[PDB]
Amino acid sequence: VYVPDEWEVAREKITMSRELGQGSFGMVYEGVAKGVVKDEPETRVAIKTVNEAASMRERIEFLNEASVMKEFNCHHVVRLLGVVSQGQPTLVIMELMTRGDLKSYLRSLRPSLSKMIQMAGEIADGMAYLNANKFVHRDLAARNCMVAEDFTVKIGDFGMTRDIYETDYYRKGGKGLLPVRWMSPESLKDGVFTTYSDVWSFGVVLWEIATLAEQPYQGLSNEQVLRFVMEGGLLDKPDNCPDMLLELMRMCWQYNPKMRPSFLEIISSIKEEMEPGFREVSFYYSEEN
Amino acid sequence: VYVPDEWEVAREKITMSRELGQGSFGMVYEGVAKGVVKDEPETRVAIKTVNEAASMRERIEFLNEASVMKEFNCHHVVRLLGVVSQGQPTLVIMELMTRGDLKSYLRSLRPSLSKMIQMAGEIADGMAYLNANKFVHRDLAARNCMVAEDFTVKIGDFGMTRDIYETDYYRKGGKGLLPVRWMSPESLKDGVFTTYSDVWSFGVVLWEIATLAEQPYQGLSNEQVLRFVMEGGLLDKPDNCPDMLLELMRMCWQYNPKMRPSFLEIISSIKEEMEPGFREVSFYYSEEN
Ligand SMILES: CN1CCN([C@H]2C[C@@H](c3nc(-c4ccc5ccc(-c6ccccc6)nc5c4)c4c(N)nccn43)C2)CC1
Ligand SMILES: CN1CCN([C@H]2C[C@@H](c3nc(-c4ccc5ccc(-c6ccccc6)nc5c4)c4c(N)nccn43)C2)CC1
Ligand SMILES: [Ca+2]
Ligand SMILES: [Ca+2]
Repeated sequence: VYVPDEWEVAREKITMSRELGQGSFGMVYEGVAKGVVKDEPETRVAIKTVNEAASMRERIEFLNEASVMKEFNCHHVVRLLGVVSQGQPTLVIMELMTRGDLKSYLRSLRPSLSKMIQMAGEIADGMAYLNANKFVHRDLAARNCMVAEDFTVKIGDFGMTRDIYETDYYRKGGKGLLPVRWMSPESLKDGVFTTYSDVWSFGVVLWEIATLAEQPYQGLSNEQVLRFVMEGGLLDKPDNCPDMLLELMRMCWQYNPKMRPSFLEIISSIKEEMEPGFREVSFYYSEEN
Repeated sequence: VYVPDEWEVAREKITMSRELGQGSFGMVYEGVAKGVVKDEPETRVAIKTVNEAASMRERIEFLNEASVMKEFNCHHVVRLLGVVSQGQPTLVIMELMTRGDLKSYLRSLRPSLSKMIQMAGEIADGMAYLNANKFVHRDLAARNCMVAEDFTVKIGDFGMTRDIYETDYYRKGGKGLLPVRWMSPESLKDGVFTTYSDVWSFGVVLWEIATLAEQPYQGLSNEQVLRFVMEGGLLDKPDNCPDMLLELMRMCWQYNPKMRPSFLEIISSIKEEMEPGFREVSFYYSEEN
């Protein structure tokens, strides 16, 4: 059961155009929304839809998982703008990230130390924010980080591990997809995700940044990755990777979860390298922190 | 490992236009293929693609599962026309079914006894053919039957249970999606599919035809369907369903697999109701049979 509230948007206020790609729960479209942002008649938006064909259960979980974003207000986490819970299709309205996902962006360059570090700190800041709001992402990867008009990186789609719904197919136990090349040794073992395993994934994202989105554990099957990582195996250090990002990856990949830095500590160690602008928009320097 | 052969088509001979929907292994497109059919410079075709992002393993299994169709030659099974195994994307070229899948077609009418029976016999004939060629479909459903220009129904996509590959996600054990509302009590129990469980699914297809593609076990969750069917539970008889199709469903849904008719026996019992044309195109009346 979902209860409509102030986040509800009338469908006539929405138009959709081009497909942006299939995320968790369904297709994302570019569109236009009326009356979603302060002091503008209309805003270009991203609209995620749940198919008409989808079960009522998926449709409800879609809305409930998205509704966690009603509490979020961070420059480095993609904002929820509204919801359409009445009629078909069920829609989630979000801040439009016009340069798409970070993985695809990285592939397209196939950056400098200053730009690599700014991305790092932006991602860590969005994550520090979420973790402080008691939220574990569980699917931090470059594919789930997003790039804004001005190249600011923000935290995106967390739904992939929470969407266990396929319309006419059912997996024996009822479990879901797991992002094994981004997961910590302890999460591979028991399937629980924590603040500390998010930090593990952050190191993988830095590695993805440093290799321009190479496939983690490039030469190994999924079964081989499970074994390798659970036995303390680690990703190769990228070519010409600045020492600072190498140092960060290594701290993020401590086998023992309690020995990894927090996100606030990661930012703390690289704050001298950030744009002056970061002090005004980040959660790190905010009153909240 | 896939070994290229006579089914190989040069990529320049292929153009693709509109999306037809995501099947197993990937997106299907309408397109045009040069030199794929006898006595025509070009043929409108369906082209299924495997994404550039997909693993080499998925890409190889795509081709190997599709390659079973190289042995098939039946009017009531969608034909393979060619393969493009060199370069990206990996393509499977097929006979274009211009009215799309049977489920969507059924929804669009929301037929007569004569038309219902012709569909029945066409589907049973394609299935009789596959079963005689030692092939178990494992995913017979109206969504996986296809409608031709002249409204002839043919057997389509068998890949959904064979495609266990997600690019950056991995399901714990390694297993796949199962079509539980179309599966027999014995297949729900041990996950093995047979000739007899295909016949079970055929009854479900007849029910789908008779209800204009209602959802099987409409009011029950997936876990409730498992229990219900394994305890001998059966689908409600459709409103105004002619007795003949009711009789066929019931024979198809005998709890004991060995007590269901074969597909040849199903056709045998309804052959007086088929178009005279059926005798010329069917496997049933063919020399092969
Ligand atoms: C392999 N990947 C497949 C999907 N690809 C597409 C999805 C598309 C996309 N997604 C979003 C977007 C951004 C932030 C989100 C944050 C949360 C959720 C979410 C929704 C429902 C339930 C749970 C989580 N969805 C979100 C969706 C956005 C966005 N905000 N702006 C533009 C494009 N977007 C990028 C990328 C590559
Ligand atoms: C819920 N569903 C989602 C997918 N939807 C779309 C897929 C699209 C489609 N698919 C085909 C087509 C038809 C016959 C096939 C037969 C075999 C395989 C196959 C391919 C690779 C590996 C294993 C099997 N793919 C096949 C694909 C065809 C076709 N031959 N002509 C036109 C459209 N087609 C209809 C329908 C509804
Ligand atoms: Ca889903
Ligand atoms: Ca797949």
